Amino acid sequence: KTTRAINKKKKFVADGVFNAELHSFFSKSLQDAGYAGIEVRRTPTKTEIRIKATKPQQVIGVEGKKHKELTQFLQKRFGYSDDQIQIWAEPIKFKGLCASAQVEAMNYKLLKDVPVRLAANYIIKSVIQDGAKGCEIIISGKLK
Amino acid sequence: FTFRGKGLEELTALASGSNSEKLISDELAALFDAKTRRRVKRGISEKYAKFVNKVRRSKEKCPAGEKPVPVKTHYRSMIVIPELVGGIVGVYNGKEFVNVEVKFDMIGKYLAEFAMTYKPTTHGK
Amino acid sequence: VHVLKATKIRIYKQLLQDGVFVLKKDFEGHHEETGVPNLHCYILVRSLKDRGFLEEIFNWGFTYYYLNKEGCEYLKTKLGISADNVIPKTFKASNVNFISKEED
Amino acid sequence: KKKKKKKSYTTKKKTKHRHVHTKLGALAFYKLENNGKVSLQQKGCPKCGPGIFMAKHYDRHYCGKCHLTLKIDXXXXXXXXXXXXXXXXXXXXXXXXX
Amino acid sequence: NKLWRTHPRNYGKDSKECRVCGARQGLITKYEMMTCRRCFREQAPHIGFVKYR
Amino acid sequence: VKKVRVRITLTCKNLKSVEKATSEIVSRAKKTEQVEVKGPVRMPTKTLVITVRKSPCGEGSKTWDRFEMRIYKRIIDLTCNVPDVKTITNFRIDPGVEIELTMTA
Amino acid sequence: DQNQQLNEVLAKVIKSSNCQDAISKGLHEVLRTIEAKQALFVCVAEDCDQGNYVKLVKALCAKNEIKYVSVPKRASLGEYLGHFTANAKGEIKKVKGCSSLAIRKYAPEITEDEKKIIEGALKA
RNA sequence: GGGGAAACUCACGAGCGCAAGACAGAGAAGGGAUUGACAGAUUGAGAGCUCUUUCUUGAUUCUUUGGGUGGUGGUGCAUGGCCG
Ligand SMILES: [Mg+2]
Ligand SMILES: [Mg+2]
Ligand SMILES: [Mg+2]
Ligand SMILES: [Mg+2]
Ligand SMILES: [Mg+2]
Ligand SMILES: [Zn+2]
Ligand SMILES: [Zn+2]
Repeated sequence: KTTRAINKKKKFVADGVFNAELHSFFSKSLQDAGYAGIEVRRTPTKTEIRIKATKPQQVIGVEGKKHKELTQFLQKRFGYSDDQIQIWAEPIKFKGLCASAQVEAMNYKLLKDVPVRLAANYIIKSVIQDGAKGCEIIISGKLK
Repeated sequence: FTFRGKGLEELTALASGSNSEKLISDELAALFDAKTRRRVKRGISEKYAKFVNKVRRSKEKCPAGEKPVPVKTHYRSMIVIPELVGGIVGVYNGKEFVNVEVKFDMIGKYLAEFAMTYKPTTHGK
Repeated sequence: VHVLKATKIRIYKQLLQDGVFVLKKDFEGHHEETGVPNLHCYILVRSLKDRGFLEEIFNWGFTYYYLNKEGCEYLKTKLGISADNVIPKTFKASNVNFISKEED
Repeated sequence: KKKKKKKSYTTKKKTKHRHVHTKLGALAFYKLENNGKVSLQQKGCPKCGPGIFMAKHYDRHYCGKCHLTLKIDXXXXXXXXXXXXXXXXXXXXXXXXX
Repeated sequence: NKLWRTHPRNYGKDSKECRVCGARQGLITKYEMMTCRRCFREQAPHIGFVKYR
Repeated sequence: VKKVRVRITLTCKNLKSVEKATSEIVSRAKKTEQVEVKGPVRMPTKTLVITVRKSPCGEGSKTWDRFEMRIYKRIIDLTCNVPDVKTITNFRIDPGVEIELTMTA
Repeated sequence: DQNQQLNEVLAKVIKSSNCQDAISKGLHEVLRTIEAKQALFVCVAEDCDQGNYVKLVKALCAKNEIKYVSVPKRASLGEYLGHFTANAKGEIKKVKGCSSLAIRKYAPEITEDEKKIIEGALKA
């Protein structure tokens, strides 16, 4: 009998907010490999986070750095070293079909001084190539 | 030929009665409006008690040369107690301290009711 | 604000063991896992990040720090003859690499 | 577009200083008697006194730790006029240096 | 020596915060999720709030 | 025959997924011999409404966002033994789908 | 030689108990500890140019049942603890000469054979 | 401007205290860097806040010369994001 009973309303809203918490947590730290989303299956036994990325290799980390950093980091807010809160990194099959990823690719190119048009072309071509059915890019700012 | 509300003395005996414990003996209670009774019967502060004594010394030590030592306070929330009559307390409003001579009539009323908190409006344009 | 010596010790340790420390943007409360005055945890963790032994991340209501390589060197230097056989969790094991391939 | 800020400080409020705690050289609270035995100088707090000396005010006994305050009645009038006399030796010598 | 956080931040505008932005103004949406309008609108799809009004 | 009346509760944020569990839980339970199932009952769909003034700064006309989160609760009853249930719960049910169980005799 | 193992084990312990809170630093600190009978061991810098210093010290040590050893210069003490005028690099220059050290407790990572070396130089 | 302000919020006004001035160069420091504090005296206030007073405490630091944090402070005509 899990501690306190909660309005399926109240507990569900809590569920969503927690998920949106994880999203800011991951995206903000996993700002290297194509981050995408999170299939979270919560059990009063084991909270299972499944991070989907373009470069899963980056999530696991070096020696197993990030993997533990994140798993532990979660343990710090809602801990349970009982391997309860365990993380898994999924591979994003078609890189070029994930926008969350392409933006990062574009974010990288722009900070490496690759001109705008040339830039966008590469991502857009690469996106259509991967099977996109239509692609568009917007870049508002103090353009030169 | 003028007199005072309920007898300034009966109250000094009413307030400092057999059990002159809490600043406002349950006696004075029967006298105040619901709002005031509410507060005291609820949870009045102790600071309001050391402020009390500060007026005390001001009322006696001063010679009949009617020159009271102004007592300064921010406790605008204090409700004048019987023994608080006669002393001139300086009450803060927003800018400075206000000196007010406590008359018998201003009892049961909030000490703040005299420290004007804003200068109403004059006009022209 | 003084930071007790034992406070300092207790802290640097709770870190070196895990290699990770976490703190909320609150200043009155007490750090969750350690029960330490947060103000103390702030004073202590910042000198680290500042010199360069700590990495920081912030989301919603919390600051996340992961220890740095050059950091274990620092802590062990401060903890004394006790910190030498210490392997922050985040630093060694690699048991079974598991980058899951979607459902069957 | 909002009002500007500024800062005009009264010459009156001036400023105010903060305390400056002070140790005076080292502190030899003990005496050597018969160079075989050692002696005590101040008083020692009863509670936490296995090494803590109480501060002797001009009439009150204070403990840097337990804050315990003590004073003898008969010794108050005796020490009050003795401390006030030593307060004048200090009050006159302090006005001489300025 | 400090003595702040004295005043009773016990009920009302000051005893509330937005899990995220942290503000206290924006309708701190009490319905279980402490969030201001602006912030919620951002998280809506992640918390799980469709539109189709 | 140690019969235990089992209560299967399923609450979910979206209909797509909760209907699969329901549909298949029964599909699977009917097919067992030690099984007696009370039809999958659909409780009233609870809707959490959040109306929000769009723009962050209060300028421009009145714009309101009507956000909704629907929660479907389905309830299924079972006549079985304790092993029978764990036998039928062996699905591959989507995320965010809470399943609670009550056992009585 | 100045019994390398005596001075060496000393600094390894003065720094061992200092890495833990259980160490006493100062004249006021030690005199205070000595009395409480909270010092399982007290040291004294001999080349101390202060009146009655070393004296009043050894004085209390016995008067409260304390084991005690003296080290040549006060300077060598500064190091055992960690009191020099360091530098964000490690490059030191000059060091501070104590005169009063007192160990409240021995860190639990000290050897039985090293513990005996220490009691191998106790005095007044 | 989710703007229904008793405080709070709060930016505004009067008055008061905390530093959470890290990190570096140099000077200081266990023969003390520095916190705390009865008691009167001051305050709006049992704010050591301040003065008189003297005892605790342990280098968590002082000092300057740099240099940060934080800021509902300024430019929406420098800008993202969002919205009309
Ligand atoms: Mg734009
Ligand atoms: Mg208005
Ligand atoms: Mg204010
Ligand atoms: Mg800034
Ligand atoms: Mg800001
Ligand atoms: Zn004491
Ligand atoms: Zn927000």
